[PDB]
Amino acid sequence: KMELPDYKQWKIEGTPLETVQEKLAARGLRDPWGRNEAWRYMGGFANNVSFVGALLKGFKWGFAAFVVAIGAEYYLESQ
Amino acid sequence: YLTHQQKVLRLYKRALRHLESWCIHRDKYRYFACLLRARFDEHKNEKDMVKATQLLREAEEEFWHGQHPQPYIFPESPGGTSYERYECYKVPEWCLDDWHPSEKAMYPDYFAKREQWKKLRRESWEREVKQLQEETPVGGPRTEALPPARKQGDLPPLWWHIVTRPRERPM
Amino acid sequence: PLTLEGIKDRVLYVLKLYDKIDPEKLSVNSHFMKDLGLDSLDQVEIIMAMEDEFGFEIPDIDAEKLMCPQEIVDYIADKKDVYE
Amino acid sequence: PKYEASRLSSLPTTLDPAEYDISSETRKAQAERLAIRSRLKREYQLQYYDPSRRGVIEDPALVRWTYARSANIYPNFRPNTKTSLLGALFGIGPLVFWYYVFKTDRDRKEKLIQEGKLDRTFNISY
Amino acid sequence: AHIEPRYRQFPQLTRSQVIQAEFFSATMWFWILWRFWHDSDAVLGHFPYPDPSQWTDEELGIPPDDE
Amino acid sequence: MNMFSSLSLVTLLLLTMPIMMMSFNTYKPSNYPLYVKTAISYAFITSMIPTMMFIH
Amino acid sequence: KRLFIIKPSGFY
Amino acid sequence: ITKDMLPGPYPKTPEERAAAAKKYNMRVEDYEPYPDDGTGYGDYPKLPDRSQQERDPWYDWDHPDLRLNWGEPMHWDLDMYIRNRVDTSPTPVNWNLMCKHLFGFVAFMLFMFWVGETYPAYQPVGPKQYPYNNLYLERGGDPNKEPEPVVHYEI
Amino acid sequence: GAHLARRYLGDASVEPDPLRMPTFPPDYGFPERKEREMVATQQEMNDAQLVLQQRDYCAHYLIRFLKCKRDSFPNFLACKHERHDWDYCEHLDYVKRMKEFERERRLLQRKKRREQREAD
Amino acid sequence: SGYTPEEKLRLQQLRELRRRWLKDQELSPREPVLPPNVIYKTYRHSIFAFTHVLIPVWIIHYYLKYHVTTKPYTIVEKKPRIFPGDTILETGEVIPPMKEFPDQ
Amino acid sequence: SWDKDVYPEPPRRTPAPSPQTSLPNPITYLTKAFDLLVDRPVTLVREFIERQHAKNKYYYYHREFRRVPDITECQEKDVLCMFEAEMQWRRDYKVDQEIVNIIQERLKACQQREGESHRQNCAKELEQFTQVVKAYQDRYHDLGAHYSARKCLAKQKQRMLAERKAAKEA
Amino acid sequence: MLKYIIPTIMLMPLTWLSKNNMIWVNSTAHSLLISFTSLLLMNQFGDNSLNFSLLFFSDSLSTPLLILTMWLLPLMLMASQHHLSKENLTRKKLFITMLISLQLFLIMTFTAMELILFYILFEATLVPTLIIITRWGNQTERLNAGLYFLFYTLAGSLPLLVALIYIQNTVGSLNFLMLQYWVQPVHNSWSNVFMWLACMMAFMVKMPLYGLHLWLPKAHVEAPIAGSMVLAAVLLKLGGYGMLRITLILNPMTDFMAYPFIMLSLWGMIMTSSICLRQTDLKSLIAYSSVSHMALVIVAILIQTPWSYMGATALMIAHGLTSSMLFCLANSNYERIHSRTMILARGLQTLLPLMATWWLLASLTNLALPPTINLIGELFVVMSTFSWSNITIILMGVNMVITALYSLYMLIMTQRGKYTYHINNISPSFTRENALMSLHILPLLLLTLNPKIILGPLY
Ligand SMILES: CCCCCCCCCCCCO[C@@H]1O[C@H](CO)[C@@H](O[C@H]2O[C@H](CO)[C@@H](O)[C@H](O)[C@H]2O)[C@H](O)[C@H]1O
Ligand SMILES: CCCCCCCCCCCCO[C@@H]1O[C@H](CO)[C@@H](O[C@H]2O[C@H](CO)[C@@H](O)[C@H](O)[C@H]2O)[C@H](O)[C@H]1O
Ligand SMILES: CCCCCCCCCCCCO[C@@H]1O[C@H](CO)[C@@H](O[C@H]2O[C@H](CO)[C@@H](O)[C@H](O)[C@H]2O)[C@H](O)[C@H]1O
Ligand SMILES: CCCCCCCCCCCCO[C@@H]1O[C@H](CO)[C@@H](O[C@H]2O[C@H](CO)[C@@H](O)[C@H](O)[C@H]2O)[C@H](O)[C@H]1O
Ligand SMILES: CCCCCCCCCCCCO[C@@H]1O[C@H](CO)[C@@H](O[C@H]2O[C@H](CO)[C@@H](O)[C@H](O)[C@H]2O)[C@H](O)[C@H]1O
Ligand SMILES: *C(=O)CCCCCCCCCCCCC
Repeated sequence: KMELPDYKQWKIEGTPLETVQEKLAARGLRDPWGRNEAWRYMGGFANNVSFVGALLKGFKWGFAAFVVAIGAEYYLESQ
Repeated sequence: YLTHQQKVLRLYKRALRHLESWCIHRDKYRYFACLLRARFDEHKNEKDMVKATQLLREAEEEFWHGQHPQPYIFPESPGGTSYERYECYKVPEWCLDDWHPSEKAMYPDYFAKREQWKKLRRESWEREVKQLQEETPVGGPRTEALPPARKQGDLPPLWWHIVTRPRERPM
Repeated sequence: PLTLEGIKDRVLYVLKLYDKIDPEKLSVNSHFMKDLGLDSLDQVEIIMAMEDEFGFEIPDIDAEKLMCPQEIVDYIADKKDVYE
Repeated sequence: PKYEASRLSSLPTTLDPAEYDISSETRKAQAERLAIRSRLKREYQLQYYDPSRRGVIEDPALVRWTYARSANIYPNFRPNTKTSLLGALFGIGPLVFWYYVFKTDRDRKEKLIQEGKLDRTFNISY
Repeated sequence: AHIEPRYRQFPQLTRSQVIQAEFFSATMWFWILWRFWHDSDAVLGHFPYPDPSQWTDEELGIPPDDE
Repeated sequence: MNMFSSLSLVTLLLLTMPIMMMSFNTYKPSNYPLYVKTAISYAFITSMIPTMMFIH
Repeated sequence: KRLFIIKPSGFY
Repeated sequence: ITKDMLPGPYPKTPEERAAAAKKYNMRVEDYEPYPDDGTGYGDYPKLPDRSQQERDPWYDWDHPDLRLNWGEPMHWDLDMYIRNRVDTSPTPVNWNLMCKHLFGFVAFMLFMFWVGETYPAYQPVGPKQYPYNNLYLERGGDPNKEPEPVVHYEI
Repeated sequence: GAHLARRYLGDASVEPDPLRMPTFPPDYGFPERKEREMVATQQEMNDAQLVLQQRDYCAHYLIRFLKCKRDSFPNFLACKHERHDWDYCEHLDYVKRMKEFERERRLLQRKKRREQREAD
Repeated sequence: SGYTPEEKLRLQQLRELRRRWLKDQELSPREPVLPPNVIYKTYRHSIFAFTHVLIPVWIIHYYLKYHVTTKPYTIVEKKPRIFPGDTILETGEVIPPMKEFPDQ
Repeated sequence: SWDKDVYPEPPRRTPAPSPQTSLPNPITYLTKAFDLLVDRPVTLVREFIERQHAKNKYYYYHREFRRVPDITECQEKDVLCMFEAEMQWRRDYKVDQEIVNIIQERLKACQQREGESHRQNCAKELEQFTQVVKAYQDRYHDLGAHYSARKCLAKQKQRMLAERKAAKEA
Repeated sequence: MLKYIIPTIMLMPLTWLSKNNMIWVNSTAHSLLISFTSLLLMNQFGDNSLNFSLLFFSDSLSTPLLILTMWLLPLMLMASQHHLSKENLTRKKLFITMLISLQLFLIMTFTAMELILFYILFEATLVPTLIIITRWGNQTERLNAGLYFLFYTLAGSLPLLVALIYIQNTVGSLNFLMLQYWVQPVHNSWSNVFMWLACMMAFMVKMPLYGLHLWLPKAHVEAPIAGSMVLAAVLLKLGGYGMLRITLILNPMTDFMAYPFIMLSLWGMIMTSSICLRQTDLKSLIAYSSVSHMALVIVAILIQTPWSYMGATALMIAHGLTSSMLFCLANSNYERIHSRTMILARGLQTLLPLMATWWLLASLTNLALPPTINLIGELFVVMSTFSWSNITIILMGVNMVITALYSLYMLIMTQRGKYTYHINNISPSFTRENALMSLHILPLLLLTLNPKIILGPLY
């Protein structure tokens, strides 16, 4: 009915879970549930914007339309 | 009424949940969940029970000091935001006996099957009572545990209100 | 909309992502203590992982009795009115 | 910093010194407490699950509670120093307090009206 | 349904929701920029605030100490 | 005046109509929520007319 | 599938 | 219910205490009546003054909403301790400390509002000036009288 | 703020009292001081139904703005020039109130400085 | 900590019954046995406007015109603002303009 | 419909449309639509109803009460005279309540009509309200729930006694 | 009044000569017809009351009380016929005869011209009421409730008889129209203080005044449903009607004699409102709610202002429908679970949806939601007591808060939460019960459209 993605693909390498495993390794400890969290750091969840990037969503096209809108205004006031 | 082991394991689970409430981020929680497991592991083999009780006693005082004043609660757990939310939709099964005949006529097949469940309940009651009588000590039951059906063709005593209870999402 | 097999698949999925369990020696009937060599602190963590997986709490009185994957599946199927 | 219990904030069980002094006498007491609860639970369940029962399972505990909260009070009342002082202070005291508050207020208002110093310019509804 | 749930993966998205969200985010930024181009006084100050310490004693009618 | 006052009262009266229909006169529970939602949207339009006259 | 909804009688 | 199964007077003798405990379905060691002042408690048990919120929510209570079992003795103030009313649950902060901080915060704010009232902020301007003798007629002044002129000069 | 520190922390005897100013005669140091002119008549502001707080020495600009707003409906983006004129008149009115505060402040300072002459 | 054999058996037996009960809540195909584009979007909106705007506004206007406004002070309007330079419809009066402003 | 002297209204001064925009006024077209869709059909229905009323003209009357001797002319305990004087006083009391209500309605109408200039422009109405409330208070205030002509007369005589005393000593 | 007295009397032969199975149909149908004709009493004049004869008169105070009285008889018959089903025929007809006789005494009581005639019918109401409580109540405590009810009433009423006979000797008449004109002021003396007390205490006990109210929670908890309805709806208002009339001849002594009773009432209403928050018996809670509401009426009557007398009249009528409706609501639960304990049956909204709606509407009128006539009456008393003394707003406002809390506590406890698991005999609401609730609430809310008819003579 539902197909679960293959479980072997969930690896902690390349994620901040790897950093934690190294901090715990220094002390002699190990994190046995790391792979159970890996999915949160992979795939479409891998890169998320910073807070400034969130506020600036749509700024590129808003700014583009602004320049055209004011460029047209200067053109009209020129005539 | 809880053994020493039960108390220690309940403290471990409770402390991990409050720890997760403080950490929030999964990687951070994994780091401190391992450090916390190490502390419980450092005294796992303590044998002098007087010493172990003192450790548990002190650990509960440390937990009280460091608990989250607003820990995460699963939504449907007691005190959660969805706790008891659907109780207003849970209607007991006996209400169906009072339906008007024209209401029952809308579900002929459901009510035929319901009539078989009531027949099963009626035919089984006297054996259920008898089994409880002959399995209960003279003074009375000393725990709330109930037995299973012994003979084939018997039903576990006092089953109706467990089996026919409302669904968790009744609508 | 859970099913009996969907619950089993996810219960075993979580256990296969636990480093203390050999994913090949894991069956629905494995006893966490007699068959897998875990202890009672490991058992608490397994139960906590199941609560996170399915998003609901298993009280300590009930949790302490679930000692194999199949019992976890049976417990979850019972609380969620899953009959298929 | 130790927990300080109050009337409206009980002492947590995990911090109770007696929750760890579970002796053979206390374990015996707990078993007896569970025995009563199980005995009552069985009595209730035999009626609750009875397929031929339609009605209300009367609870003597509930009957005793509502009876204790009304009918049983006067028979066990004794007029002594305690009940007389509370009766006098709480029953008579407020009536005297409010009599003087209103009597004083009304005497003042009446005196002002009788001297034309209370402003009733537009007061024609009473 | 038209959007099927996924297990441990980023959800399925539609074009309509992505484009509509972007258009309204861009409209917010166009509007702020357009409004600030014409109405910066509403943010920075409509009128100059004078320096009272630089008014002469003549215009304030302050007589000299010997009067 | 007559349009301003009439429309301001029709806004309020429009909002009560779905309540009165719950007296089963002309009642179609098929989509009561859509009926109520539509009544609000129409009331919003009728309330803008006297608002415009006040602004003017 | 569709499940019967236990309600009190609404006829009366 | 027979009269022997209803609350009675305060128990005087140990046999009465053992009988009262039985009637209330309690251990004679757990049974303790209210003090025998003239307040009318009789032999009704004195139970712990705890809210029903404090009871285990995972136990299979006969009355889950009340967290009561059938036949167990009800607290005298049960109706005050239902989960909709008085909660006695333990708090993360001590009750006494909680009162000090709430009262202290309120007292500080009230003090500072008196201070800010005695030393108001304002701008360095003179009064607003109005024409026509400070709008004497518009403010309702009597037309038949004459206000002292209010004159405003340029600056 | 600056003025508030001087009065509340510094010497309050040489700072204006906002609730009692002016305290010097309007012609003190001001030979032949003209009167403020009022362009709008009382009857004009009565028919315009100006809010009483709006019936000040800038009311003629407010009346002109209000008329434009009505006449330009539904174009609610017109009358910006008229709005600015009323706003500007109010700005000058405010600056005049700022000068009154500064005039009083300097006179109070002069008085104290003079009352040191009469005892030094 | 684990189910006793007797607890395991009872849970297994109750589990069978509960699942049979839940399966019995499913409706059969015939249940319930009930006793006996753009243009169509204009119609509903057209009939709705007629029965919920036009008819109510006919009733209100009739009520206001011929009952409410035939009684004193039932509908009282703030009198219109009159600005300098206006013309009165009732009389033809012309309000004079304001004085000449100083330049600013 | 109603007497304008009893319920006065100042003459209405509406400005003429003086647009300074090229955009059409949405209200003007809406005004025209309202007169066509709402006013005209409503007027036709009323005109039909007025036709039926014109066929069946009949009259009702405002009851007139002759004056009878008031309580001051009644002998003590003479219930037959006191009864007619008391009934007349009760009727006059109800009338005076409505006189105050008319004056209050005038005052409230003026306040709304005059807008922001109401404080200056409703002085005459506020004066008349002030005077009538004073007269009504003198007649009827403080009589109690069991009021009567006898108690009202007692109140007046007390007031006349005070006014005589003040006048004499002055 | 003969057009009402005689048809009321005819209900007795009607009930006794009916076929065995038609006693409820016939008595209910014709008592409803009598109620219909009662609307003819609305012919009231601005100045004069409606003075039929030397015995009977009706004014704006007695008219709404009459219409409430004649409306309640059919409602009482509907409410009673279920719990009386197993009673033998002759004893049913006797029960209906007591209800008819109570209506006969009541309509004559509210229209009697002469105060001594009023006294006799005022006192005759005790007999059928006492019989109804002690013969047809269910519990042992009904015998004690009858005695408390009887002797509390007679303790105050016998002094009233002496005072009234003394007044007739001194004045020469007890005719109320005569007293309006021959009344003389009451001077300060110890003789007049006790004359004042004898004239008022009988009515205070019936209201009941706080401190003399202990009989009332007994009488309700023990009375059958019809006894509770007329006790709450009408019989309490005998006291209010009595004071509204007799205070005419007690001025100006009421200026200061009222103080002890205003204090008892102002404080009493808060005490009895607080008591409702901890009541375990649903019928006892509703009974204590009546004490709190009638405390306002006592205050309103005692301060004697046009606004307070109008509020007192509206309050008496509004409380009559609300309180009687609440008893009927509580009784409908009692007929299923056979217990008055409030906490026994919970979550009933899940099981009886439409009945829960009647519970909500009765609660909202009890807490005086505007613009119900419950609120109109209470507000008018609040307005007039504020003029009496501004500080009363503190007590009146606090009582409004407490009234909401117990009104909704009763609603939440019984209707909401989870249903009791073992109570499995909650059968669907009968048509009879639903019709009974609507015949309370519908006229109550319809009166909001025309409040003047229940505002009394001072309107
Ligand atoms: C008077 C003018 C009023 C304002 C008018 C403003 C008009 C602006 C229209 C913007 C339409 C943009 O449309 C949307 O843009 C974003 C830009 O990141 C694209 O998004 C693109 O970058 C993001 C990451 O940064 C990812 O989703 C992906 O790499 C790509 O899709 C969308 O695929 C496209 O659908
Ligand atoms: C922008 C916000 C503007 C408003 C800011 C308001 C801040 C004012 C805070 C006032 C409250 C201070 O209240 C004060 O807290 C401290 C900290 O525990 C208490 O301190 C005391 O209790 C603690 C803990 O029991 C112990 O260390 C010791 O007994 C003592 O230090 C004081 O007994 C209490 O009086
Ligand atoms: C000279 C003065 C004498 C005055 C006498 C005036 C009344 C005379 C009445 C005579 C008839 C009495 O009628 C006798 O009693 C009752 C009432 O009708 C009848 O039987 C009754 O049964 C039930 C009540 O139990 C009812 O349906 C109904 O009241 C009637 O049918 C008897 O079958 C009849 O025999
Ligand atoms: C709320 C509804 C109540 C329903 C009550 C049902 C019972 C109805 C009883 C009807 C009684 C009618 O009683 C009779 O009516 C007729 C009208 O034809 C009146 O007839 C008279 O009325 C007036 C009297 O001033 C005159 O116009 C004229 O003398 C004559 O028309 C009689 O004076 C009256 O005796
Ligand atoms: C719930 C309980 C309610 C209790 C209410 C108690 C009210 C008490 C009212 C006190 C006023 C009684 O009435 C008052 O009695 C005194 C006597 O003492 C009378 O006094 C009379 O005889 C004395 C002689 O001693 C003369 O001096 C005096 O001139 C004369 O008036 C007054 O005429 C009267 O004003
Ligand atoms: C100068 O133009 C005035 C601007 C107002 C500044 C506000 C200063 C806030 C200081 C805190 C208040 C403390 C109470 C005395």
